Parts: sequence; structure tokens; C-alpha cells
Amino acid sequence: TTALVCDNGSGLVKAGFAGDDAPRAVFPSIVGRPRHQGVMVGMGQKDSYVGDEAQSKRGILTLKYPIEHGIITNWDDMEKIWHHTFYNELRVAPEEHPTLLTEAPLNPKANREKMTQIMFETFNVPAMYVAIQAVLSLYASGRTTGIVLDSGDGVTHNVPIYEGYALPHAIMRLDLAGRDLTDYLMKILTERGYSFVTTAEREIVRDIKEKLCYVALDFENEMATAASSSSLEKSYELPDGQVITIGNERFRCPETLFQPSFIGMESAGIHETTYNSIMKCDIDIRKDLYANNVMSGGTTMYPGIADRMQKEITALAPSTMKIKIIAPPERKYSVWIGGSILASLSTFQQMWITKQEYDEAGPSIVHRKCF
Amino acid sequence: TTALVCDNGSGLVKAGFAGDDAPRAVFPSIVGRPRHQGVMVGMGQKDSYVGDEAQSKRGILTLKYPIEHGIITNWDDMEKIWHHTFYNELRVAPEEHPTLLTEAPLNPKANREKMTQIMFETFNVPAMYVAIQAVLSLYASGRTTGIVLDSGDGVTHNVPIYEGYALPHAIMRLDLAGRDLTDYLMKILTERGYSFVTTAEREIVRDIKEKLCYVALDFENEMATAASSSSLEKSYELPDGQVITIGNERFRCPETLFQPSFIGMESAGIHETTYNSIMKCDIDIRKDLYANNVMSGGTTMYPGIADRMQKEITALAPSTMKIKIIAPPERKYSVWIGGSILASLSTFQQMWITKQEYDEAGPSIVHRKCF
Amino acid sequence: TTALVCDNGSGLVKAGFAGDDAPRAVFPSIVGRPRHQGVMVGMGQKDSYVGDEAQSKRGILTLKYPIEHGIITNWDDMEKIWHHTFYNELRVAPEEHPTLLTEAPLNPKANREKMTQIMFETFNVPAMYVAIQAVLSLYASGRTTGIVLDSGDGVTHNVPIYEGYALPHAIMRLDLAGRDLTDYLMKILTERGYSFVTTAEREIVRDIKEKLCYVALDFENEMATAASSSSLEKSYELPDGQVITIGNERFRCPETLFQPSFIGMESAGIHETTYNSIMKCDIDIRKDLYANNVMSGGTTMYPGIADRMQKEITALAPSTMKIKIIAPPERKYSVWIGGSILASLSTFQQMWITKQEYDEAGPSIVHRKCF
Amino acid sequence: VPSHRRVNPPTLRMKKLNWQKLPSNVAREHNSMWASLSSPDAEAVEPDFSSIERLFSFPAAEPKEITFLDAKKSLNLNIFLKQF
Amino acid sequence: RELADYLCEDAQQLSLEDTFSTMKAFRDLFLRALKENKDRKEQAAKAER
Amino acid sequence: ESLLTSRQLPIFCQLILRIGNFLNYGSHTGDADGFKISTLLKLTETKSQQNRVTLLHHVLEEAEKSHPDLLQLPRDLEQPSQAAGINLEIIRSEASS
Ligand SMILES: Nc1ncnc2c1ncn2[C@@H]1O[C@H](COP(=O)(O)OP(=O)(O)O)[C@@H](O)[C@H]1O
Ligand SMILES: Nc1ncnc2c1ncn2[C@@H]1O[C@H](COP(=O)(O)OP(=O)(O)O)[C@@H](O)[C@H]1O
Ligand SMILES: Nc1ncnc2c1ncn2[C@@H]1O[C@H](COP(=O)(O)OP(=O)(O)O)[C@@H](O)[C@H]1O
Ligand SMILES: [Mg+2]
Ligand SMILES: [Mg+2]
Ligand SMILES: [Mg+2]
Repeated sequence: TTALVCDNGSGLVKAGFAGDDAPRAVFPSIVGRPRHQGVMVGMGQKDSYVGDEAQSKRGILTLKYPIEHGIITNWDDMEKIWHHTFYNELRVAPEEHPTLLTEAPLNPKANREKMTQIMFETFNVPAMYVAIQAVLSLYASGRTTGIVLDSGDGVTHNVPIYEGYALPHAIMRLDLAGRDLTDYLMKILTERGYSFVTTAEREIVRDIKEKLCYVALDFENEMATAASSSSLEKSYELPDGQVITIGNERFRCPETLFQPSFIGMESAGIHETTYNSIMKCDIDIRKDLYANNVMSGGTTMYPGIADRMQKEITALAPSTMKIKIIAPPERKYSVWIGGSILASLSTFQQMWITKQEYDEAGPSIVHRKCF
Repeated sequence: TTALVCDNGSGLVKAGFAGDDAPRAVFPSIVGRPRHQGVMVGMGQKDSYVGDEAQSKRGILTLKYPIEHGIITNWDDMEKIWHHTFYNELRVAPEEHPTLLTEAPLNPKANREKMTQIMFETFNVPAMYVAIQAVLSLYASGRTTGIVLDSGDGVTHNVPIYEGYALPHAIMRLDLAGRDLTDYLMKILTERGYSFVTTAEREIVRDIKEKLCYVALDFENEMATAASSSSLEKSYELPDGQVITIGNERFRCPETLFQPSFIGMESAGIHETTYNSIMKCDIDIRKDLYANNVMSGGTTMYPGIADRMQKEITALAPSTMKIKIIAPPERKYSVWIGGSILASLSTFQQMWITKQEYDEAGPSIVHRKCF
Repeated sequence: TTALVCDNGSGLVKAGFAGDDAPRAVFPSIVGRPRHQGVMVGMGQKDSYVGDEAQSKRGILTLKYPIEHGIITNWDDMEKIWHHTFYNELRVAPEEHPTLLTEAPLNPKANREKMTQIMFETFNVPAMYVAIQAVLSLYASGRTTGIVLDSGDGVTHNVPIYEGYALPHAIMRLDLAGRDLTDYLMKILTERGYSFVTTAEREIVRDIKEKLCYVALDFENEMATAASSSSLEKSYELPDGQVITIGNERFRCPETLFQPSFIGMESAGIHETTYNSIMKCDIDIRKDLYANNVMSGGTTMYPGIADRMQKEITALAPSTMKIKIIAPPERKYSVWIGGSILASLSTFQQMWITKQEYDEAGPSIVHRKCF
Repeated sequence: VPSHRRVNPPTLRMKKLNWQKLPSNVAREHNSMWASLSSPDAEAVEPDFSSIERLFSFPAAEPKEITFLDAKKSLNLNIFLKQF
Repeated sequence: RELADYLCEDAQQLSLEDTFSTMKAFRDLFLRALKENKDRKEQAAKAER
Repeated sequence: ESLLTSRQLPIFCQLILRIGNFLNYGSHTGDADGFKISTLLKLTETKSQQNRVTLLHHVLEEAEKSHPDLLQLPRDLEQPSQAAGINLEIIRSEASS
């Protein structure tokens, strides 16, 4: 039997089979409900729109994200998200297919309890596993050792692994990723005059961030260049036909990853998190973490981020030793890809959480069988 | 039939073939067990790394030394060490070749008992012999008479031999050698702030001690030179790229050999041990033991030990008689070279301990056959 | 005049006069700097809050601990701490009062050098002394022999003393105490959903650890009780009015002292540290050290630690000798109190470090006068 | 009247519920709850011992759709085909 | 004192706090047992359907 | 007062005493006139053969059919649950001061 991989992240659900190259069902994770008064009768007015239908019909909908910083808050919405990604997107029966879900580290345990219980009692499987996303990104990178910085839509987490051994005391979690970048871009696009307040306008600001934004190599020189001349300004077309043109917000928005004090957070940037995660490890492996900085997630898809983080770590690391960022061209879907190699691995077949073991052990095996 | 010579010293196992001048397999005697959590499934995650693989992957391992002060504490680890030095390094069948062994004097007898039992019930050879290391060092020195100070990693022992006769009552043992120097060097490196606490970092301090430390010719004058000027200070490169600098700690570490009160021992130094070992002998034979101070062991590989030894003995001995230190450049492997000389000798063939002798006599013939 | 005692520990500064029974000025050692934007002009907005004012105003501050594992990392912050504890809290003139300071053993020497230079050139005393905390705790206990475990907020150190003689080779330092317990309690409180990421929330987690946590007499039975029933769960009130409830984390947090592998350290527990400190001494005095296990420090304020310490040492020691744990009810301030014993003795008055000795010998007399 | 002690012995071996048993003389106090239970006029619930003995005892010693492809490419073809 | 004689505990060793905590845990286990029984019966009915 | 004047709590205590007198026959713990308060916490230890149903779940399953008044038992124990965690000594010392 083929296996399923379903990276159920904060922003985009990426689901597909095992052994495949690309994730077949990539769609954002939103539940849309109408907020106006429907006067027409007939022709199928649904009370809830999930997936691409909520994206297409977003001008009459309130969109709710069921996952916030990796922790599922609304569970009926996440039930509908799983129902849509099994029955409507992949068009599969979950009762005859194993399933590998992804999870950020340092998650509350009752979240994992409810994932296990709903996944085993609503969409009851033969087997299911819950994995760490950084381990799957290292599976996609094709190497055994390395430090992985994953940055999805809610969680940026750093996990270092050497020769198959993850160090749990060196794992760090930062609740700052693309949703907070989107909210900060909604805050700073109000300076130029463009007002965005609704949940539908968050998708337009997200499309602006995906299409135009880039990571600056040097922040102060880029601010001076944008203040001096309008060569860095770029234009975008809204769905109502209005044409916007933005300047420094192309590179002020991804700078929150390197400077978390923009949105009021006390914690340091992702480069200091990576350096402290390396420095928390034992000494003899640290060189092998400098040459294998694996990046993943859609937040690291800006076309200026690898040279910038190489510059920051090379400033932070001792100078007698090479820094090398491993940034693949397909690092958006690398969690799904490494889930596809791990689902197709022959040795992984003994590590499934079967239904019989769940019935014997209650919903408590997922603390002791998983990481 | 070529014999095997396997010096199973405290520091590094040195094994090879008889008749040769250099040992084929020199590798440290450690057992490395992983301590963190393995997450990457497959690719042969061994539960115990032995020898060179433990040294090359020590950043995820707890390293255990099977010998402590000349006595084998852990026996399963020594079974793994003997399996590694027979099957993996030399790649020879033990059941068709004899294998010579080395041992420190004033050892508890059960170590020799279990050595006999394991080498004739697990690594069953056609013949073997257990020898005193100082007798082998004098055989490699090419002279019949002399006193040998052998200082390995656990035992510093003095044995005098005159005309092939070793006096038993003058043999002295001191439990102060290179591991205690490494322990004291980890203690005194905390003054400069470099906290080396792990078992992996003990190998780093051992590499510091091998590369940089030296025996001072005078101790108080080198305090005067080190405290006055920073001319003796030397920098070292750690595996993470950090660079340390040590000053007087280059020569404070071996002076524990000449002053055992640094680590809180009531016993006198190795020069006083040598002088009392000579003085316990007869008055006729002291003249040849003055002129033939043969030295061996890796702890005698500091580049200042022979002149300090000559100075302290010439201060201790009466001045009318000649003091000479015999320090060959290959004295690190001189136990192995003496074992290769003694194994290839024609007069040694009746002195073997056979399988038939072990079967008729139990594991108790090693006390009456060996010295 | 009357001397001062100023225990400048990692967590709490305890200052007071000599000849007194209780420390007059106890306040935590933090420096708080504002991180948000001040909008209301005037009314004396200080750029750095030190002590209780930083505690009361911590919701708008970044709090920095100047001492890390007994080593002063930031010296301007500790100058501010000394200025606050002399001029504001105690309200004394430091140039006309001797001041006794406390220090952990096996410390880097340059820390002691800079304390000597700053306290003779910025806070210029007539005289001072730098004392080991365990000797002050034993002098507080009113006895001459015993082994002292002292566990503050950065350093847990074991020192055995027999008839006023301290054995220096048996002194053992472990960098695991209450700040590491607070960080581990941050790491395990994320399981229940309570996210504590800021430096202000560290004080809340520390108050949870002070008020609710306890040392289990048997860890596995207490885990079985916590897994079975929620009887030992207890509730705490946050300053925003939210009520949390914690279960097994009451005793998993101080178990890191007995099991250092929770936070990734390879070292053994404090009971094994105490037992190895006893066994490194002479054989004739150990019977005196078994019966006089003195404990001190705030990390021994958990109300289950003495019975667990007696149980673990009684399991470790031979059964024919008496195990007794000296745990007075005022052993939190005992490092102060014995200092107030030692500063008021007539035989201590020649052991002061006068200004003339510092001027003639540089800041190097502290290595030769203090132990 | 010892109504609580009048229980039949069981046929099968039962899993032991561990507890801290009170002394009998402590349980016979005047203000005791067990003394109020020992009065026969109190309300007693008869348990169904049959189900307790049943459960908590110890245990003893076809070609419909034939295909020449593999399932992965066939389901990828189904996703490709059913969107038309 | 009346509850010490009522629950047949030692009067000089009874604390009211661990008594009320044991009752709190017993009520929490009671509600969790009722919730697990309801979920088990609902899932058994759904499986039979 | 709720613990001293509870009706359903002695009913449940006699029920668990009869079940234990069935269940711990032939041992030293059997034939008991009473037990401590901590017996109710350990009720989830006694599992079924399928490791799904504990003894507490089966007692409330039997009590749903035969004697439903035991389901009134959290009403009597709500005030001990609210009273739990209250330290009498600190509030009495504050009142005395
Ligand atoms: N090409 C791109 N350039 C910049 N940012 C992107 C790009 N594609 C996606 N993103 C951002 O990264 C996120 C996608 O990361 P992903 O790991 O798929 O999130 P999730 O899995 O939580 O939905 C989106 O929320 C989006 O804001
Ligand atoms: N070049 C060197 N300089 C200084 N010390 C050395 C050198 N080589 C080895 N040593 C020390 O000597 C020890 C090796 O001595 P050896 O005779 O092999 O002891 P053993 O055989 O008893 O283990 C090592 O532990 C090392 O610390
Ligand atoms: N009542 C208590 N219960 C548990 N832990 C406590 C208690 N009081 C203090 N502590 C812990 O002990 C530490 C105080 O020990 P102390 O030696 O005074 O620290 P320092 O002197 O370094 O500030 C604090 O950091 C706190 O975490
Ligand atoms: Mg993701
Ligand atoms: Mg040797
Ligand atoms: Mg202290």
C-alpha cells in the first residue's frame, strides 16, 4: 500500500502520495464563512468554503485560519480541513492508506493528543505517524548531518542533527514566520496610503509579499538606496484595477526574521538562533554544522536570503572555517519531499503507530512512539 | 608461524606482527556509546563505537576507558577492544597465530586470571605469553642490564634488571601517569576559563597535552620567566574553530610526575622513586643502574624529561658515579619492539603457554610460568 | 568599624552588617533596561532599573542577569549592582567599612582579578576578603568538620573540610543550579500550553518554582502517581488573573539536580558528586564526613530534598556508617550568617586584604592571601 | 450487620486493587462513616458480580478492477482524469 | 475533628487540604470516566452504523 | 458539611467495598471494614483484558443502568473541589495579624 504525506502547516496544506516528486494538493488552509445576507434562493449556497473555493469567493467571506503558530485552536475547522484534503483534493479513502503528519517541536502535548484522537477516530487509518519537519527537510537535503532552519507560516524552528542524532536541548522555537510578516506588511502598507483591514485583504497582502518582496543583503544601504532614488520601487495590480507601487516595504517586511523587535518581540533573529543552536551542541560536531546549513519552508523563498544568512553566520562564526548554506531550488516543498522518502523507506515500516497499538495504549503512545 | 605482539596498554593499543620494526595497528583504547536521541532511521546506527571510529565521531558519544591505572575495570569493553584489534585492524585469525601480551608489575592477580581465561576461552590462541613491560623495554634497548622507568597512561613503574636478573623487592609502582596529567590539565584550564567537562573534551585536552606540554628543566625559574614575560605562551586550535592560549600550564602538567602533591598524593616523585629503587638493590650493582637509565612510554615523550631526570638523579646520586639516560626516539613503541624481539627468539619457544597446559592446570599456570 | 557581608550570588544579592543574625538587604541581581518606546515626557524615566524596581516594573523591561554560572559576564552591570547594594539598599559608605565577599571554587582567576581591581578602585574599601561559600556555610553550622554542598543559582559545589582543613583535590564543581532549573521549567511548561518566552516571564516561572515545586523522595512512583491521578496537581495565579495548574512539573524540575541528562549534560547527579567528593579524601575521615552533610543555598529550599539526599547517599555509602544531613531552617542565608560569624572573629582581623598590600602587589595578592 | 463483608468467593483469579487498609477498631468509631454504613437500614447497592468476573479476571493461555499499472500512477491518473 | 472521626483518620495527622485535593482528583476522574464512557458508546454506535 | 452530610458517598464507598471484597478475596487486604481516602485515586489501575476499560468506567457504566443517583455525586463533591488548594494556615495567620 502506498503512503500519504500531509504537511498540515499553518498556511498551506501540502498533501500527496509517497514516492512522488511534487506535492499534488497544495492549497491554503482556511475556512470561509459568509458574513452578508443572502437574498437569492436555490443553486446551492454553502455555509462553509474550504480551500481554493474560499480563495476564489473571498470577497463575501470571513476566512479563519484553524492553525496559529503550529497549535490548532479551532478543531472543527481542522476537521473540515482534513476532510477536504482527503475526500475532495486527493480523492482517497483514509481507512486504507497510512499517513505521515508533520509537527513543529516544542508544541503542547494535548495538541498532539487531539491530532492522534481525531485522526484515529474520525478519519480512522491503519497507521499514522507524527514527524518533526526539520528531520524531513534533512531527508530532502540528502545528507545525514546538518542544522535545519525551518520557517513555515507560523513557526521558525532550528534543529541540529549529527550522524543521525538530534540534540533535543539545542532545538529552538520562534513563533515568527510568514503570517507575522503578512500582518507587519498590513501594518506598514498603511504608510503609503493603502488600507487593508479584512481577512480577504490578508490574501492580497500575502500575494504582494510572495510576488515582490526580497531579503536585503545589507539593510542600511538598501534603506539609503530606496530613500535616495526610486529604483527599488516596484508596481503591482490589485483585483479592483488599482495599481500600487511600493518601495522599502519590499525589504522591510522580510527583515523581521532578522530583527524581531519590529513587531515587539524580545527574542533575537534567526541567525542568532542558528548560532546559539550550534553553540549549544557539543564542540566536535560544530564544524559539520557550519558547512550544512539546510533551509526549508516557504518563508526562505525570497531571492536574497541565502547570501544574507551566510553573511550573518560568517560574521558570527570563527573565521578559520567554511560556512555553506544548503538552499535547494525546491525548498518550499522539501518537508513533503523528505516525508515522501521517509514514507517509502523500508526501515520505517516498523515505526508506524498501528490501530491495534492505539486501542491498547489509549491516546498516550504518541508521546512515547514519536519524538 | 609469525607471532602477534599486542601491547594492550592503558593509553593506546599497539598491535602488529613479530619480526617487524614498527607496529601495524596503533589505535586508542576507548569505547564510545551514543547518549543523544537517534531520529534518522536506518544507515547502520551502531550502539557502540570502538577505536578510531569513536575518536572520529566523539561529539555524540560517551567515551569509556577500559583500563584504569593498569587494571581492567570493564571487561566487556576489553572484549570489544580485543575483537577490534584482532578482526578489524590486523584482520587475522587468532586461532592460528600466537599473541604476546604485556602487563604492569604489582597488578592484582585476578586481572591476569581473567586475561588467561579470555585469551584461552574467547580468543583461543595456540600459545601466548604475558610479560613485564620493563623487561620488554630493556630487550628493545639491546642491553642486558639497566633500570627501566616505564610510564604509560595509568602506571609509572620502576624495574631494575642486572645481567638478566630482575630484583623483585626493588620494583616500585606509582599510580600517576598521563591520564592523571590530563585530569589535572582539565582542572588547571578552568583558571583561564576553558571549561572541559565532557569525556569528548578529555581527548581535546589530551591532544593539547601531546602537542604543547613539555617538562621544565627548572620549575621556579620557569615560573619567573612565565610570570615576567609572555614568551612561552602558545595558541591551540579547537575543532569548532576557537583558538585558546596557554602559558605556564604547558609545564605545570608534567610536574605532577616530579611533585605528586599537586593532585593530593603523599608519595614522592618519579626521580625519588628511581633513586629508592636503585638504593634498595645491592651495593655492587648500583653502578651499572646509574649509567643505564632506560626510559619508555608515551609519558616519556615530552621534550624536556631526560635532562630533568638526569639533573634530579645526579643531584640525588653521589657525584663520583656516572649518570646516563638512555632515551631512544622510538621509545613509544619500545614495548612492542621488545615483544617482537622476544617473540622471534628461538629460546622463547619452550616458554610458551599452550592450550594443553592451560587445560591441565586451569587459569593458574600464568603465576608459575610468568614472573 | 563594623564589617559588611555581601553574598553576591548569581540569583540574589544578600548584604548586611557583621554581628547580625539576618541579612538586612536581600534583593535579586538583575539589570532591567526598557525595550519599548517612551511617549510620556518627564517624570524621571530611568534607562536602567536595578533590583526591586526592576522586579516591580518588569512588564516593560529586558532583564539581564550579570552573573552566569558563578562567572561575572557583564562588569558594568555588576558595578551597578554593587552601587545599588551599597548606596541605596544598605545605605553605607564603602570607604569606611570592610566588606566580605563570597565566591565559588574552581572559578576563572581573571574574574577574581577584576573583582579585586574594581572593589579597590571604584568601591575602595579599607579592607576586604574573598571567601569560599562552603567554608562560610560550615562556620554558620557551628561545627569544624563536614562536607558542604552549596547550590545557589549558578553553581553547585561540594567541598569537604576536616578539622578546619579543606581538601582541595576533592572539591567538585557542577554548573547546574536554579537558573538551569528555571530554564528547564520553561521548556516543560510548554507541554501544558503556557508559553513563557520573555525575560519578564522568567521571574514568573521562578516564582512558580519557589512556591509550588518540591523534591520527590522516589521519582518513578511519583511519575506513576501523576500519570494515575491529578491529586498532586496545584494551581497558581498569574498576574493577569489567569490560573494555571501544574502536575508532574513540580518534581520534574528539581530532578535535574539528581539527573543532569534532562538538560543534556553528561555529568552525574549531586549525590554522586557528594559521594565522589567523599571518596577522593583519606579513608580515616570519611566517617566524619558521612555524618555531617551540611546543605546550603536556596536550591535546597525544596521541602523533600533532605530525605532524598539521605536515601541516595545511604544507597551509595557503606551501611556501617551513619548518614545524617545537616539541614538547618535558615540555610538560605547561612552563607551570609557564617560570614557574619567570620567577620566578627578576633582571629580574622590579621587576615584582611588591606589597601597597602594591594598597592604594593597589584591585583595579585588575592591569589596568595585567599584560599 | 456486616452486609459489606457478605460476598461470595470468585471462580477466577482477579486483578488485585491495591489500597491502604484501615484497622478495624479505628473504623468502629462513633462518628465513623463506616459505622453509619454498618447499620442495616442504610441504602445498599447490589453490584453485578457477573460482568466484573467476566471482564476484570486474568486472561488465560478479487479481480473487480484489474490494472497493469502500479497503484501510485493509477491514482495519479484518477486525480488527472476526474478533474475533466 | 468531626471529619477526622468520620473518615477514620488520625485527628492529629489529618490535613483538610490533601483531603479536599483527593476529592478534587476523584471528581475529575469521575467526569473523565463519564466522558470516556460517552465517547466509547458514541464511537461503538458509529462503528455499528 | 457536604462531606459530613453526603448521602451518595457512603453508597459509593459500600459499593467499592463490596467490589473489593469480591475482588481481593484470598489476600491479606480482603475482609476489610474500611479503607483510606487514597483508594479512589488508584481505580484506574485495575484495567480490563483489552486495556480499554478501567474499573471506574465499569462502575459508572453499571451505575448508569441500575442506580443513577450516584451520578448526583459531583454535586456533593463540587464544594470539596472548590475548597481544594486553600491553605487555612496563611489566611488564619493573616486574620490573626
Ligand atoms: N515564492 C514565495 N516567496 C516568498 N514567500 C513565500 C513564497 N511562497 C510562499 N511564501 C510564504 O511562505 C508560506 C508558505 O510556507 P509553507 O511551509 O507552505 O506554509 P504552510 O505549510 O504553513 O502553509 C506562505 O504563508 C507564504 O506567505
Ligand atoms: N608526543 C607525545 N607527547 C606527549 N605525550 C604523549 C605523546 N604521545 C603520547 N603521549 C601520552 O602518552 C600516552 C601513551 O602512552 P603509552 O605508552 O601508549 O601508554 P599505554 O600503552 O599504557 O596506554 C597517551 O595517553 C598520551 O597522553
Ligand atoms: N522557597 C524556595 N523554594 C524553592 N526554591 C527557592 C526558594 N527560594 C529561593 N529559591 C531558589 O534558590 C535561589 C536562591 O539561592 P541563593 O543562593 O540565594 O541564590 P543567589 O545567592 O545566587 O541569588 C533562587 O534563584 C531561587 O530560584
Ligand atoms: Mg511547514
Ligand atoms: Mg604503555
Ligand atoms: Mg549563593
